[PDB]
Amino acid sequence: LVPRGSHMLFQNVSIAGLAHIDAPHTLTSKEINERLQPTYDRLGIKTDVLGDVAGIHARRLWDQDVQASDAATQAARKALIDANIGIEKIGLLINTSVSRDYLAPSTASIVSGNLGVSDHCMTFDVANACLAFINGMDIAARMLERGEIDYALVVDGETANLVYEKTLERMTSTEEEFRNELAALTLGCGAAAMVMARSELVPDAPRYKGGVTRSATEWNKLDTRLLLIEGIKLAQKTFVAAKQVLGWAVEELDQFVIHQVSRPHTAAFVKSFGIDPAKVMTIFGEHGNIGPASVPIVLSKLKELGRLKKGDRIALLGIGSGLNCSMAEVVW
Amino acid sequence: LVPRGSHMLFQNVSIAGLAHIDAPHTLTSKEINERLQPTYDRLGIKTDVLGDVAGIHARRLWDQDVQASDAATQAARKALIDANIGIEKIGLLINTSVSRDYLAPSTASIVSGNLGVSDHCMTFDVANACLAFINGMDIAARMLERGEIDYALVVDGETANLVYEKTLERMTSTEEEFRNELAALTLGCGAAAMVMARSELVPDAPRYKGGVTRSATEWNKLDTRLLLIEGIKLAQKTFVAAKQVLGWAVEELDQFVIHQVSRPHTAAFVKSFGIDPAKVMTIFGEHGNIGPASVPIVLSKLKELGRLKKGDRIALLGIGSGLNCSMAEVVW
Ligand SMILES: C/C=C/C/C=C/CCC(=O)[C@@H](O)CC(N)=O
Ligand SMILES: C/C=C/C/C=C/CCC(=O)[C@@H](O)CC(N)=O
Ligand SMILES: [Mn+2]
Ligand SMILES: [Mn+2]
Repeated sequence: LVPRGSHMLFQNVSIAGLAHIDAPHTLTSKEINERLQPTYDRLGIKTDVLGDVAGIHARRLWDQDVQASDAATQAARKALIDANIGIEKIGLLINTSVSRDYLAPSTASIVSGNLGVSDHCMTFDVANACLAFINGMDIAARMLERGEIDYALVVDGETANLVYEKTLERMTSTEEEFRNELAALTLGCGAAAMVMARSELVPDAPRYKGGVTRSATEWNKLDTRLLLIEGIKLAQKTFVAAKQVLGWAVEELDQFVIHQVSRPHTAAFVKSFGIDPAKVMTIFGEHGNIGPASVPIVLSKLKELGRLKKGDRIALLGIGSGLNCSMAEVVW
Repeated sequence: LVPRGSHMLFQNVSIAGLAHIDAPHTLTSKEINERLQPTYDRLGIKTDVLGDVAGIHARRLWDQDVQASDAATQAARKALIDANIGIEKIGLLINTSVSRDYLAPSTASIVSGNLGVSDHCMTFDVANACLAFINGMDIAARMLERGEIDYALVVDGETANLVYEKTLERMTSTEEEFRNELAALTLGCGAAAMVMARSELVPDAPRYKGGVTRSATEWNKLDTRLLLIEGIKLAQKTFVAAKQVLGWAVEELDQFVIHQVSRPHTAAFVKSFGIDPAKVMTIFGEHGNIGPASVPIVLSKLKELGRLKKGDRIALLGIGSGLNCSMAEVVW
């Protein structure tokens, strides 16, 4: 009768399986810089912007012309293994990548066809910059909770190679334009997939509780000074919302799985919220920003390291273009 | 305890408001054909493929460089008026268009910012070719049903002008390639938006019951002979599913609001299912295929014509690239 925060949380939604794919090829910021040197020289800019301002030592790239759907499909096969279920069990497949094979059909229908889903399997893409994998989790969770389905896949493959190819070409003949282009050189490749399920079908798997979103769509035109200040302001509001629904206090969370934009942005965020940096696994310095796949890759890598115990409270969160901010909880 | 079809239907989800935007400019197939004549002549093809095979007399185009987000925003303003609510009430805004301003941020965040949504408003894009507006309705419905929100916007703006510009340029210097390009000349421009709400907040508005999806993702590579046969096979399965959940028999539905691909595809569909053509409003011959906006535009135009009575059972359905097929019901 009387609303309470906890009411909107999911009771019956679990994480059956989880996997990631590291893209194989290392591209160092040192090697990029040699290609950019002569235009560093010409513009008169003596600063290693990627290595010294962003904090990226390297990113991963695909070795071949991998489509988003291929990377997602690889990750999905691994996640099904992790969940020990066959594709016939999946009732929903949501693709959340920024990378996209086509305008139509959906990347999800391409991945679904690759995997061999059944005729009952609903499929579509969600796009929301860096936050879409959490949005896909929540969309799937609602359907699991209600019982419309028993198992869902949420998949995300990202490819940056053609971005890099083109960006590096376009900054080897203006400072204003050239500084805009440096930011694409912090992106990386990779994939992730998650099998979600109804909790009773999967007794004692990790629980997805759901979470909260706040937005500042007034800022949909985004600098980087401004992405940062407005982004932190938005996160603050969002943490209030998380307190009100999830009961969050920063000190009670065991791990923060955080979308990563750059070394200084992350530092600023963790400082502003008094987060312990030891609870913030980071892959940005050697993998770059994997867009919406960053959050589930980091979760999967935490899992694989044996970094988690039954009961551990894991915060999934990011700030995305929009601006949007989403915060959700997994209890391992 | 025992599942029944009706269980998954939404009980508490209504349609508060609905609007569409007709794009202003008429472009006749006669005028296109004069531009294509000399390449009709060169390839030796004497058939009016657009006028005589597709059945499109004209399509609507924008007069100016309208972005999808602008068209969606226009439609959304009209829908809020139709619902007699201000933007502050909206808790969710989903954009479903194929047309898209950017890779990031979402088109939805751009529309949200234009409208002035509150900081509590969740936003994202769903992409699923021609069926995404029904997918967006259902995603919103789940959140309305559970009470996470009270009012949602589902918006869709489409623009084909740059498609036309480029396609007409690219077929005025191979038959195989040229026939592939004729199909883009059946697309049209337009927009639609829908305000959904919790039924008690909106006593006696149209009810959204939800619906069903079946898929044939084996066919994500799609001819047109094959789009048709496999598409009808898929629709047949989907109608079985609709029977099992919604209780559908074709003769008990009052109106069929059907995504439209072409005159012969529609004819084939309606024949194959024994549908009465008088219950199938069509705008394709003068507006062309508006992609995922086609279904809500047709619904809105039915509304505006005074074509609906309290209690009327309206079938929303389409076949989309994937292949996917979705079928849902509104009770006016
Ligand atoms: C901590 C503050 C961060 C400011 C936000 C920047 C937006 C980041 C990006 O551009 C992408 O990496 C993620 C995204 N945009 O959705
Ligand atoms: C009635 C049979 C139809 C065959 C399906 C064709 C796909 C149609 C399209 O290409 C678009 O108009 C709609 C869509 N593809 O999602
Ligand atoms: Mn290599
Ligand atoms: Mn005009």
